[PDB]
Amino acid sequence: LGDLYEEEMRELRRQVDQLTNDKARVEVERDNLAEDIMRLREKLQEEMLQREEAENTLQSFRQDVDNASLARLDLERKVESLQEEIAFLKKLHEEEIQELQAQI
Amino acid sequence: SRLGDLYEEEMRELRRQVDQLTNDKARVEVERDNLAEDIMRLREKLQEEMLQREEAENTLQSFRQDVDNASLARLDLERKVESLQEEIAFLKKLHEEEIQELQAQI
Repeated sequence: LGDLYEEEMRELRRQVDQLTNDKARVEVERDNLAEDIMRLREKLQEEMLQREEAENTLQSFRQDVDNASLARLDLERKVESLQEEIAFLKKLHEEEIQELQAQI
Repeated sequence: SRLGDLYEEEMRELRRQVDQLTNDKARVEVERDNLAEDIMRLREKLQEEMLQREEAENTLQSFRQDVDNASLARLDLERKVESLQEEIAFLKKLHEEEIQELQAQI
């Protein structure tokens, strides 16, 4: 009867209400994750700039470390060189004077 | 004697909402899913940048130490180069005088 219409409409008004509360529920979830995603992308755009700057500094600083290391080697050698010269002087001085006990 | 018309209109407007809502909601679910996904992918990226960056800062702090240890060792060597240059000149002078002491022996 007129009953089928009321029953087919009881059914529909029910679905529309389910779906309406669900579309509501899911909209809230999305609105939420959309905030998180914004907070995050920023915190990350941030870290990127720090990480990058950090690596850049470390790039031209490797040069400085190399150069300081070599400057210290260039001296460790200048010194060793002076020592071989002094070690020779003495071999020579010492000799250059035995050659005057002959010819006293 | 028509009641079909009493409902035909109110009914087609419900069965239409049901279809709209269904579509509307299905689309909000894709976005919401995408978000969950994007967030997770961002977080993994975050850890990876923090990691990389802490590695660059640690490495550069070690290099700072290195450079500071070379400086103190350079000043040292520069002195020991001076001292050795003086010891050579002195060594020489002493010897020249010592062979000049052996000149009176003629």
